[PDB]
Amino acid sequence: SKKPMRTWSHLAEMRKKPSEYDIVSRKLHYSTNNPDSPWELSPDSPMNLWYKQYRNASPLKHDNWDAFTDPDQLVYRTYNLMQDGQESYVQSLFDQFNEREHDQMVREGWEHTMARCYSPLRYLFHCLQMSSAYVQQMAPASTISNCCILQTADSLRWLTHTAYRTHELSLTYPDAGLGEHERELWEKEPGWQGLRELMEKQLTAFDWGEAFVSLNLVVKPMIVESIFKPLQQQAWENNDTLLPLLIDSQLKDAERHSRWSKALVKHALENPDNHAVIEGWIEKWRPLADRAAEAYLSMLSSD
Amino acid sequence: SKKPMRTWSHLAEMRKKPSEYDIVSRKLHYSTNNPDSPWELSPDSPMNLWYKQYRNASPLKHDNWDAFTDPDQLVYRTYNLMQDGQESYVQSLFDQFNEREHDQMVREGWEHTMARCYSPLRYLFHCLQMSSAYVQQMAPASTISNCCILQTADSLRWLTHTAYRTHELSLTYPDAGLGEHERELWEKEPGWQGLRELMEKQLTAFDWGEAFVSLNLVVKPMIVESIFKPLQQQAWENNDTLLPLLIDSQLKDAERHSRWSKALVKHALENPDNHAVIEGWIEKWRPLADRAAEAYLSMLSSD
Amino acid sequence: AMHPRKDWYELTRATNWTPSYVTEEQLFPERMSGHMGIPLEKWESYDEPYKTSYPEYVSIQREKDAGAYSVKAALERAKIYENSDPGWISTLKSHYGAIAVGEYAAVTGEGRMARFSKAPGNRNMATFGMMDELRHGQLQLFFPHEYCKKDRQFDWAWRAYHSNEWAAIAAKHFFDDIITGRDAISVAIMLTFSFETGFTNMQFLGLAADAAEAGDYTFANLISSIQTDESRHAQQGGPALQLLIENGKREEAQKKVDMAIWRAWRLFAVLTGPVMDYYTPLEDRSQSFKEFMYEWIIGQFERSLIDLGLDKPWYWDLFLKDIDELHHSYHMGVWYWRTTAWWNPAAGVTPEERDWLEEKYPGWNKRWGRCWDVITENVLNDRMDLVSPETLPSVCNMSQIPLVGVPGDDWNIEVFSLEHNGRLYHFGSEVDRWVFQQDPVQYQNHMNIVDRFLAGQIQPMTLEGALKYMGFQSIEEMGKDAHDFAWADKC
Amino acid sequence: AMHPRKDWYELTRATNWTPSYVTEEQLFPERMSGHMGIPLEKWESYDEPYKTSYPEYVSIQREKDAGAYSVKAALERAKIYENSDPGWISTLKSHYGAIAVGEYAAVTGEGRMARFSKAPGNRNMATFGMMDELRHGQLQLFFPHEYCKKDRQFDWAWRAYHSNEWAAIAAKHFFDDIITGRDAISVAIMLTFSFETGFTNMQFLGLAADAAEAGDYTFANLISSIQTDESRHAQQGGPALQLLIENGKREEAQKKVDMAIWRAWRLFAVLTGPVMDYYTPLEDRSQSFKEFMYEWIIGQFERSLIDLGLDKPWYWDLFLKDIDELHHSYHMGVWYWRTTAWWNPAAGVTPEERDWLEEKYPGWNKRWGRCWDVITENVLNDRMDLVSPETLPSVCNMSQIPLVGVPGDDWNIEVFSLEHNGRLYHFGSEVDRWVFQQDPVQYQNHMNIVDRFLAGQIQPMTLEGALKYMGFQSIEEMGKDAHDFAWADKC
Amino acid sequence: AFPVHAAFEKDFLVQLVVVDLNDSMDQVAEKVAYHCVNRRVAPREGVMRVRKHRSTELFPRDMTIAESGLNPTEVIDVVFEE
Amino acid sequence: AFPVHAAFEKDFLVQLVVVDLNDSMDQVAEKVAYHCVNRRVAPREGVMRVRKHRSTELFPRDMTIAESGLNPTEVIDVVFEE
Amino acid sequence: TLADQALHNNNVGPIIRAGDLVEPVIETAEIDNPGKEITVEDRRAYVRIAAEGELILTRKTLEEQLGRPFNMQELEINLASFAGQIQADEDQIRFYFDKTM
Amino acid sequence: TLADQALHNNNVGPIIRAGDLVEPVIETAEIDNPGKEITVEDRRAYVRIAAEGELILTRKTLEEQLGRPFNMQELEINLASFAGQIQADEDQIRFYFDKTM
Ligand SMILES: [Fe+3]
Ligand SMILES: [Fe+3]
Ligand SMILES: [Fe+3]
Ligand SMILES: [Fe+3]
Repeated sequence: SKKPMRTWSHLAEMRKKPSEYDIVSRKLHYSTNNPDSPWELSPDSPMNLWYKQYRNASPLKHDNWDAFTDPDQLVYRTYNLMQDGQESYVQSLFDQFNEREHDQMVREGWEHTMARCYSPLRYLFHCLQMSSAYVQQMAPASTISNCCILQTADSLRWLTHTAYRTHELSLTYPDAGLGEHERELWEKEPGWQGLRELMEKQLTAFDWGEAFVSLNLVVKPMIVESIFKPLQQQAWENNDTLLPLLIDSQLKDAERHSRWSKALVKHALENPDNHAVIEGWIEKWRPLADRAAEAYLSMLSSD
Repeated sequence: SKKPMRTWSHLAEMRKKPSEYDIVSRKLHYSTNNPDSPWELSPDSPMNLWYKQYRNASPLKHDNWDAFTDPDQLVYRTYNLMQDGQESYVQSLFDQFNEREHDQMVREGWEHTMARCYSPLRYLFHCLQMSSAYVQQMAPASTISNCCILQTADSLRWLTHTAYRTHELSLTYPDAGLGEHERELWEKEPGWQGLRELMEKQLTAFDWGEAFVSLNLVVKPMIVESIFKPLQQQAWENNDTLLPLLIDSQLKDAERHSRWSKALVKHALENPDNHAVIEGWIEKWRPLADRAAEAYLSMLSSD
Repeated sequence: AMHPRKDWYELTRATNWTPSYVTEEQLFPERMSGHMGIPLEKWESYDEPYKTSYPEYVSIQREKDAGAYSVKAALERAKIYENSDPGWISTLKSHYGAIAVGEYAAVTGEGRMARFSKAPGNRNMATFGMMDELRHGQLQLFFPHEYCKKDRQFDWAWRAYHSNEWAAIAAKHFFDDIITGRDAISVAIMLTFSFETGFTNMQFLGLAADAAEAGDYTFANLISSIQTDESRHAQQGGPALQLLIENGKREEAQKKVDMAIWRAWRLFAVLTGPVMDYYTPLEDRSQSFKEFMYEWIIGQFERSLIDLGLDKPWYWDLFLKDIDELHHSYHMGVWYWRTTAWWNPAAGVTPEERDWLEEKYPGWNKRWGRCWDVITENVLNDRMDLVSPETLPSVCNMSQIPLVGVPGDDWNIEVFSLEHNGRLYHFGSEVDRWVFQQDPVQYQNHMNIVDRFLAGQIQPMTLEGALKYMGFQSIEEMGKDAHDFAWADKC
Repeated sequence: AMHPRKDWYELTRATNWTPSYVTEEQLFPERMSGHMGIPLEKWESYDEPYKTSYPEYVSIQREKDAGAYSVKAALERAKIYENSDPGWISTLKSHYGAIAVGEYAAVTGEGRMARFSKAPGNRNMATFGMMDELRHGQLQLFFPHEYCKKDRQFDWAWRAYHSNEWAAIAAKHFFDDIITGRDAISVAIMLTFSFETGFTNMQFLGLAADAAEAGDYTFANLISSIQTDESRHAQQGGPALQLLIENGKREEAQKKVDMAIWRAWRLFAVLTGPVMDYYTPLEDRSQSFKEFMYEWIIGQFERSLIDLGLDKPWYWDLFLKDIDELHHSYHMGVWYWRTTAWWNPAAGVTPEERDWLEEKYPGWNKRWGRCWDVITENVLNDRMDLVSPETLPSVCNMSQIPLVGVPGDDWNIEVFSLEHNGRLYHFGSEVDRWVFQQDPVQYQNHMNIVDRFLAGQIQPMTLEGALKYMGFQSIEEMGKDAHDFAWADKC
Repeated sequence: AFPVHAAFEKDFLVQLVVVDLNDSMDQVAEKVAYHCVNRRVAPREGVMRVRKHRSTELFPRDMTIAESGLNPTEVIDVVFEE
Repeated sequence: AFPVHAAFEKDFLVQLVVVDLNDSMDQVAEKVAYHCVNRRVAPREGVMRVRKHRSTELFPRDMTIAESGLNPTEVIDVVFEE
Repeated sequence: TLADQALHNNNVGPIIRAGDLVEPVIETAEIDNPGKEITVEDRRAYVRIAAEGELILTRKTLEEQLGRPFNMQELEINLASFAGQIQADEDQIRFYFDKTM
Repeated sequence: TLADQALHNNNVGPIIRAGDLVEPVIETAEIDNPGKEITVEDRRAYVRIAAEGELILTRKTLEEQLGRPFNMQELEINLASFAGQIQADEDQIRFYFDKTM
């Protein structure tokens, strides 16, 4: 015996009025209801075994993952409003700097530094896109997966920036291998080998907890501090005034990925056992990350 | 005896499907139907005398002013879509350059050049706003008045840019008279006196034709070539990298004002008598415009 | 970081200066500015209470139009046109016809202020005002345009203001008087304060209620969106009035408000009164016209007027009485002369309606009901010639509307006449005659349509020659009974 | 200047590389990737024919949602909830319940491809695909949320997929099989090609037609907007199929398509078939369910399948016959067992409807009509106990729906059974048994709800214990006759 | 041709009616009634009379418009004897 | 307790019916009819018989479910003698 | 009488057009003016919301009742009219009368 | 029979959801495929528009029939489905079949 409620039964028993974010984001993975079969299939179908092993048996544990909250509380609607304003701003920058013939005025040889150190970033960013999608599909709460979904889209955004600018730059500098030689560099250039070794290994860490820690607490902070910021400094010394503005827009996204990441860690550490699990994965990956940074930086500031 | 039409009777007798622009913009001044009383009042009420004298009796004459067409074909809806994208871009520039502490890094003393030569622009732009509104209300076709309306809004836009940046700059340089001394400079500084004398006289040219020619064919082209572009060059020499981008956005609007202006002149010159009328007003105003430019430029590049 | 608006707003309106190369009076001439000799420096204290700024404006107006157009698009197939009561369709026709090109005229009242007001904050708000009225003019051409292909009377959304049709001439006499025909400060007072905070709520919100009840959300959504711009640019008037009062001009302010309220009143009584109490289907009448007047004009607007320091107008008791009576007679006039309108008036007198009218207006049946009884019998007995007029109604020399009174069991009708400058003028109230006498140069040589008829300007000098004169080009364009008289089968 | 997309598009999908520090198979394991041994280099020729890119995507999706939400806002007061036929409200309840959280599950099929497809263009389109299904999941929680306060069965928009209610279990068995439970290439083929270009048009466009006729534009507008995303991300499947066929895998491709089409079919027959031919008011039935099948599945989808080089499925004649018959029996099942549903099934058998059914399906009255005759009499004679079941229907081991057949004058019903691995399974068609046999490890230890009932997992082991088991918490949540039997007054 | 404006007793408006220079008030009254009685005003017995608008004195029935001194476009009332 | 699944002649589905180990086919038939006749199936004269689903041979009426060798959850048809 | 009584009112507050701002604004008016009575008249296309003398809407409370990020200036997408004078800023809008009638 | 005939069709073209793109797209399909017959089935919530074998929509013609600036990619705001394979670029979209049935 009961009566209509103003919101979902799961949101009903809290004082506050449910927000847009609460209504459309919370507790949507039914695949976490039955520990013995995630999916409504044979309890040992292949995907059920996969989830039991790489989600349910993660040593990263919490009894209410669903209580996690995006500190930005983004939903699809507000992500697109925000990103249409930032991306419309970056495209207007592209258009105006092109009108001003920005690219011809960079310092002698800077096109070669771009072709070696910038344009092959499309491989790296695509790896971050693939990896974000993996954490999406494995995470044990829809509020966590939703942050990953947006992160996956931001990674494609950065990839797409890089593709557009590689092509555009080649129009002023058609003899630097721009848009022609990136796959080779990624595969064979020593400065790309630490990163590639890092990402190939990271993309085969299939535990949802280890995937999240290695991607969001080790790999992506290293890219901010060892790839984005030094590329801004190098552009400054070579009269590339577009690239620092572009990377500032990308850093906005990165800082958002870092914000939800730390909030998830804060949620995880309500369980005291989780602090040694997170830290050991950080110690495990940090050396691959550091090697990857050093090899890149040596390339970047080499002759 | 007749039957429904697919469009307004005035648009009906042309082959092409009426556009949004045609439907909502054309032939809307009923005040041009009765030459003896513009307005549905006593034929010699004061405003009827005003219009008979300053619109109907202009020596600038055409038998179908309403046939004029905005070469951009803007309507309210598409002006706002466009300007929300450009203005959202300029505000993002404001926000990011502020984050980077752009203003502290300008060359020594540049704040004084801004306080003398830039911030009092708010008076000049407001004069262009007032003057555009006058051409709006006097023009003998709604397609012409509509371009003026948008031009009036663009002038407020530039005024508002200038107010925001005057205030913002004063936050880094609080001892340069920024936001305090502009009215005095406008009234008393020799480099502002040519412009002010030009605008005060232009704002009392009450003939709709002379108002349009003096504002859009003499004053505004002078501001592009003698105020906007040299300020961009000066900012370049003083490590102000924001101001050239801002002025490029403003120049977009200016170039739009110039496009509809030339299209109106092309429409006007279908009447051969109109070529000596336009040119004599250009000769009449050009010397005030040139004096105004020279006095400003002397201020700008003076010590 | 971005700095909030309160920190840089004052610079956006720091634009007054002391002219030197022309005089102040050359720059702001009184006939266009209306500053009444108040010096420049006093206008700087003008403070618009409903602010906006250019980045916010284009962003939020973009979002207002996205919703208006999206809703119209999503509902194009809901067959409003075909399924609506024909009285509702006629409401749409008179609305768009009487208003679309009048909105576009309002751009010029706002441009008048944008150029000639000595108040800098007024000149900027007038600049958004210009933009707003452009919006409203374009919306209300775009929205009815669809319908041209169904019904030639929807052409009048564009055509009305280019015509000499009598209701178009009453619209233009009024808007040319209070919007396009006077100085900037008169516009501030007569248009933005008196008209835009008082009366337009009746047509853009009162009528929206009715539209919502009628299931016409395209239209209710549209006109309520429009009124959200009004709510902002109409707030240019209060601070001008306050400034006039503080500088010794209360009496001149009061007289302008008094005049504009009454001019607006007689026009709403002929357009909105019939719509609300007769054309709108009975079951969609959210409130009677009089109830909406008491809500919007007596309850909300008169109280705002009081709060700013003005007095009730001297004619306030005439006005109350008029709300009870006037539109019932204007509706009768418009319906008996329906062939001169570009919409199709509904009679609105089925027994069930007459019961409602009698409830909303006790004594209606012994008054207007007496006339409708004669009309209704003629219709039953198929005497259709007694249902169409063979002469012209006597037209007002102020508001350009017919001279009317209370018919039936306590017949009362009065004409207020005036000899002036060798001519005889007739007014439909004490107030109308008084408005004329406030500013005769504005009105004295204007000729209403009956004046024109009797002076030879309408050929032939016949009711048909007058119909052609008014711009009608086919029998289908002229107004007809909305239900083509099927209401009489209910009688 | 900006460079047009065709000049830089190829770089956005130049993202394949040769791994060195792990092997290709470690990076793309077959159980998650489904590449069938086809090397990396062959996948690079994958060319998505319906492209988009990140700047265009956020801009155009922003505009899609602005319209969806604006229309919903402008119509909140049109009293759809209160004025709609209760059969229409139940249509809304089953739709949002069966679909909202299934959309959110589809994010994971797209994420599966985004990470594990060896085709770079697939991985990028899957990334927009993820975004799209997020959109759809959030829209279809947001839109029904309004209604929680009116009606607890709208809670099932969120609750259904967390329940063991039998129709929720049939939804989850199906989506977990074709969306979340298989490798990336299986998703491409079973979800984006078979389900998303074929069947969802029935529910998001077929049903939109009905919604438009019903005057429910919020809902028609919403679901047709959703389908515009589908139209784009569903085009990930054709180029994978083409690649499989070119590299020797046509037979495996064909078998996956055959399976997914049939699984989708039996689920639409129980959800959409009843909605279209019974719940939707007679006057709003744009087309019969079968007519919509012939338009969307036979006319549009089967012809597309043919054009890509595949064969009609082997069971095509079983399928045609099923379209004539199956949903009529599923509707009867859902309605007789209405108390186990979270919506209120309409019987849909007034004489006037039965005439329509007989027109759309000649022979209906001598078949299903025979059962409805018994039901209808019981209702007239107020024998309500004969109108509620006291036992469980026998449930399928594939699709989790009851086993049915043609009743009445030419009774035909068949169960296809299978002993496997020491257990007895029952299937409602030849095809269902064949699907099971294509991949027994996927299904073999799954237990349907009747299996659970008989093994002790449902306590008490009574129809009431099963009702509680299925998640129902009050008598109001369980389904009832939509019109509470007032249809029998018309009989 | 003599244009007057006329208000008929129990009617709702004033109308333009074109009477003749030499009409008796009796004829004027018929011509106005034409546009009124049986259209918006119910017929009745009694003697229709003409008076200058709002005034208290009737014109004599035999009197002509020109005998009366009325000016063109002036307002008249048509009413029944008390 | 013996769960079978049963399809009643002219009915639209198969239902779970729990019969007894020692029931005659006659009783089994009554128990299935319970959930069918007068609910979705019109009563009729004749002798109700039980057969394994789709088969051509009826079980004898006296035969018990256990005598019959039926396994639990197997499908039966209930039908009328030709 | 009728006119008189209707004129002596001190009712102030927003008139909100049909849409997603109606309930949040009503709830905001209740929360932000504790111990005023909020009155509401519903005319389907718009809702007239009022209090005596003064009615405040804060941005913070309106964002919380609306359920999504909200800037005070956006209220004009749905503020179709209002009774009272208005004082508006980044943090709230206040509808108020100087006089007491 | 019924099924057979419905299957042997070569109909291609857009399915446009209710809204402001329906008539412009119909008119575009007529103009841009001269000497194809365009067929139209109107289901109120959507309109099914088709031609035999191939149906082209050019951006230029659609902008002209729509009456306002138009980019080809925006068609997906209103393209709810389509028959045929699709080939789309900045200048047009083409619906087409490889095979003839
Ligand atoms: Fe307006
Ligand atoms: Fe206005
Ligand atoms: Fe979806
Ligand atoms: Fe989908």
